[PDB]
Parts: sequence; C-alpha cells; structure tokens
Amino acid sequence: PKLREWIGQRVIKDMAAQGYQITNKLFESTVGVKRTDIEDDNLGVYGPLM
Amino acid sequence: IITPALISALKTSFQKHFQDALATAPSTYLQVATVIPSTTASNTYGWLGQF
Repeated sequence: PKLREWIGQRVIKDMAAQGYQITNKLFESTVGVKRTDIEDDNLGVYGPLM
Repeated sequence: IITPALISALKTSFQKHFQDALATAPSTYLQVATVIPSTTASNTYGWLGQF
C-alpha cells in the first residue's frame, strides 16, 4: 500500500482472491526410563534429561 | 604450647584453603561428560538406547 495521487479517480486495494496454504503441522518427542533405576534410587538422571 | 585448640584451628585453616582451591578448580569434563548423582547401589540407568 502506498499514498496515491488524485487524477479525478479512486483506487481500491489491488490484491485479492489469493492464498498461501501454510498447512500447519505437528511435532512430538518421547523418552523412556527403563523402570530399573527407580529401585536403585538413581534419580539423579532425568533432571538434565528433561 | 600444643593443645587440641591449635590442631582444630589448623584443621579449619586447611579446610578453608583447599575448599577455596577446589571451588576454583578448572572444569573440563563437563564439556564432554554428563553429571549424574546417585544415592545407593546405583548400577543401572536406562536412558540409553533411547534417541
């Protein structure tokens, strides 16, 4: 858009009837624990992991 | 001349000395190592094999 000069006329916005179709997506991740170190009380792990 | 108080004072002085020394110790393992605390009989930690 830009300031337009009078010539005895009017100019409406130009662009119309168009799109881009971004088509948003999704992402994910997952981690495990192995259920073993819980008994050993080695809970020091999984702090820096998270 | 020699009393347990002097020994305790020397112990505290040495404690402060090497505590200050260790607090300023250069760190190089943290660049390529991961710190993991443990409490007792820690031999398995199953974050491996997960990518």
